[PDB]
Amino acid sequence: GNDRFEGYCIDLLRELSTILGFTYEIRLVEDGKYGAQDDVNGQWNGMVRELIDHKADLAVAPLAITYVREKVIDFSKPFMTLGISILYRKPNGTNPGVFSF
Amino acid sequence: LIDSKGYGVGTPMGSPYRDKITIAILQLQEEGKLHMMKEKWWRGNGCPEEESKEASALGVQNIGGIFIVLAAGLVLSVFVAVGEFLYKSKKNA
Amino acid sequence: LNPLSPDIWMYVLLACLGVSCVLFVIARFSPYEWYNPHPCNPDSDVVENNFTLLNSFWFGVGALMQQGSELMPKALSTRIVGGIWWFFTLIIISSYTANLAAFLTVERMESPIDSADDLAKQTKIEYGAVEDGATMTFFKKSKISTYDKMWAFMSSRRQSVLVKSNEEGIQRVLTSDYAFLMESTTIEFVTQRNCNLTQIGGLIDSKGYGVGTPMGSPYRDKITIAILQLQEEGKLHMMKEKWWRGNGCPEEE
Amino acid sequence: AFLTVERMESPIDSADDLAKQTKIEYGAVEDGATMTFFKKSKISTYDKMWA
Amino acid sequence: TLLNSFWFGVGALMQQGSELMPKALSTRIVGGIWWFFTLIIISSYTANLA
Ligand SMILES: CCCCCCCC/C=C/CCCCCCCC(=O)O[C@@H](COC(=O)CCCCCCCCCCCCCCC)COP(=O)([O-])OCC[N+](C)(C)C
Ligand SMILES: CCCCCCCC/C=C\CCCCCCCC(=O)O[C@@H](COC(=O)CCCCCCCCCCCCCCC)COP(=O)([O-])OCC[N+](C)(C)C
Ligand SMILES: CCCCCCCC/C=C\CCCCCCCC(=O)O[C@@H](COC(=O)CCCCCCCCCCCCCCC)COP(=O)([O-])OCC[N+](C)(C)C
Ligand SMILES: *[C@@H]1O[C@H](CO)[C@@H](O[C@@H]2O[C@H](CO)[C@@H](O[C@@H]3O[C@H](CO)[C@@H](O)[C@H](O[C@@H]4O[C@H](CO)[C@@H](O)[C@H](O)[C@@H]4O)[C@@H]3O)[C@H](O)[C@H]2NC(C)=O)[C@H](O)[C@H]1NC(C)=O
Ligand SMILES: *[C@@H]1O[C@H](CO)[C@@H](O)[C@H](O)[C@H]1NC(C)=O
Repeated sequence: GNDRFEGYCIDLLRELSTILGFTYEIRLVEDGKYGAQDDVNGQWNGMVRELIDHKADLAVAPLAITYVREKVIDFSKPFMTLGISILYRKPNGTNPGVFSF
Repeated sequence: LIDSKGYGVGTPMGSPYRDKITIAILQLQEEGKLHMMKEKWWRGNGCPEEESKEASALGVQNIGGIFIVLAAGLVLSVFVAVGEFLYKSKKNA
Repeated sequence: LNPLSPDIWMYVLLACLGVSCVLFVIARFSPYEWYNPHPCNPDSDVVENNFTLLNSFWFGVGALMQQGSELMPKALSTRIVGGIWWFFTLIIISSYTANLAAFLTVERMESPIDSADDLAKQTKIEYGAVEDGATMTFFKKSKISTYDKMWAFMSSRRQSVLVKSNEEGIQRVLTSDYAFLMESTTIEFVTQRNCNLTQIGGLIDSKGYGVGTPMGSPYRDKITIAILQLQEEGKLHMMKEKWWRGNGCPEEE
Repeated sequence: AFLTVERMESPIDSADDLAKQTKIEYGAVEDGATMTFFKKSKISTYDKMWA
Repeated sequence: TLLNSFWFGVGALMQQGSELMPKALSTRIVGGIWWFFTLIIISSYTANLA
């Protein structure tokens, strides 16, 4: 109970619970979704819905700071800056074996 | 990098504790708490990149079969060296 | 010495001392490697062998250098050693000539260093920083094993590698082997305007510029919404390519 | 001739070198954050990657 | 002799050898390093001309 969880975001929140005074109550989202505006109704789903409806209080997670999320919830400063990069296989050698001479 | 975005600790709309985490994150970036955590989780296994790095010189992975056929010649010669010494001693009888 | 790796240059010399000793042991223990010095008196008790310890070392070196020697082993127990060492010394030399004919036709100019980790060790190439700027402040307060050793040089070499301006720091790279440390955006401006410089390594720290507002201002939030709008539609990347570029560089060989 | 055609060969280094060769296939998460970026971009390289 | 010592220098440089074949260790080091010298000259002449 509140000891199931471990990772980078858990190590961040413990230091956030140290210098800033609280005792955390980690609670998984029901949807399992980051957050996006559903088109047919405008109703947000995922973590960003619980932040608007005040069911949750913090969202320490891989939650990308973007334009459509900024007008509904408010983020802190970026603790990690990333981008889009190319994942690709390392050059395959020549497969010489050992009798390549 | 192609784009440049960032993760963030989410708060509700107009929350007072957005500002205290804003002060808190920048404190841990200067004293290096996050970089000790980013090296703790995203690392965990030192790879082999220094073993080859394209290997722009011929090594055991490229030429080392000539040492095996060299060693196979010496083992075969000793088996002849035993077998030829016995052929002479049989002639003495 | 480059076309063969330094692992091979030890393994050849260990095989050169190895096969020479094995040819010494077999030839002394073989019954058919026994001659006579001068056959005017064909008797016994003058019967000797030519393979001494110095001569067996000389056959190993003499066959490796394509010059040969004068021992010429007689029995089958020693001609297999002399037969496989001659096949060994072609594949070494015909891979040394072939690889050196691959260096001299295709030249990939490497860099000595690729990161701060490779530059944390070599104190020959000098470090550098802005005197009491934001870069010098970072290495003074850091506790990382690499970055504290980089401060151990600059603390000992103040007024030697510690320049006080960026214009005199780029010039110091332009004179000597200087490895000046500064912010990444200005390096992306200098490298695109100078084709004798480059940015080696990734990023060390990760900070950001920001539109400053007074303490507790309402228009902090509207610019916060505004900047993220221009990042998605790519307004800033069209401006960053407009100012930090401006001259497509070369280099060809 | 083996050791010089292996040495001369260089792989891709950027999206600009990979914007041209349609032999090596592109890829994205289906309607994630990466696919959303190339659909709305107007840069000459990144629009050809969406093509 | 003086002519033979000149002939060992030219004869080993041209990969053809000769017939002197030095005996003691004081002379086989000279004959051992000159043979390593004459490979690196010729295998850099063939490599550069290729
Ligand atoms: C009597 C003395 C024997 C001593 C042996 C003890 C060892 C000392 C040797 C000494 C050899 C002389 C010095 C060279 C050592 C350099 C180091 C080296 O080369 O390591 C190499 C081994 O290659 C070897 O050297 C070991 C081969 C042992 C074979 C033994 C004969 C059996 C063959 C049967 C004859 C049957 C006859 C039937 C046919 C007639 C490493 O190569 P590798 O890692 O193995 O290759 C994997 C490739 N990879 C790296 C890309 C994955
Ligand atoms: C007057 C003469 C008339 C007759 C002439 C013809 C006679 C022919 C007689 C014998 C020749 C051999 C034929 C047998 C078939 C070989 C298969 C084998 O088991 O070899 C094994 C060992 O062998 C090796 O190490 C690889 C080299 C092959 C052997 C040939 C060496 C030539 C030496 C010349 C000597 C002169 C012959 C002198 C003969 C007295 C297989 O090797 P491996 O286990 O796969 O390697 C492991 C590598 N690994 C660790 C990376 C995995
Ligand atoms: C055609 C080729 C194959 C056939 C020939 C094989 C020959 C033998 C096989 C291998 C020996 C050659 C390499 C030595 C071992 C490795 C050490 C090394 O890396 O270099 C060392 C140098 O020191 C030397 O290189 C001196 C040794 C040269 C050979 C001397 C003759 C020995 C042959 C027997 C004659 C004895 C006579 C006995 C009389 C009975 C280290 O210094 P460095 O690294 O250069 O520093 C510069 C740094 N840099 C390079 C990064 C810029
Ligand atoms: C390929 O890469 C080389 C890297 O070193 C590059 O740089 C030249 O290197 C030489 C020696 O390595 C430098 O020669 C001397 O270096 C001392 C430093 O101890 C300098 O004081 C001096 O340079 C002078 O500096 C003056 C400023 O005070 C300046 O006005 C002079 O014109 C002169 O440059 C010595 O000359 C040399 O400076 C390095 N730079 C240059 C530009 O030559 C090689 O140039 C480069 N070659 C090519 C063809 O690209
Ligand atoms: C780079 O430096 C060399 C001298 O080392 C100089 O001749 C050359 O003009 C400089 N600029 C370029 C673009 O090569």
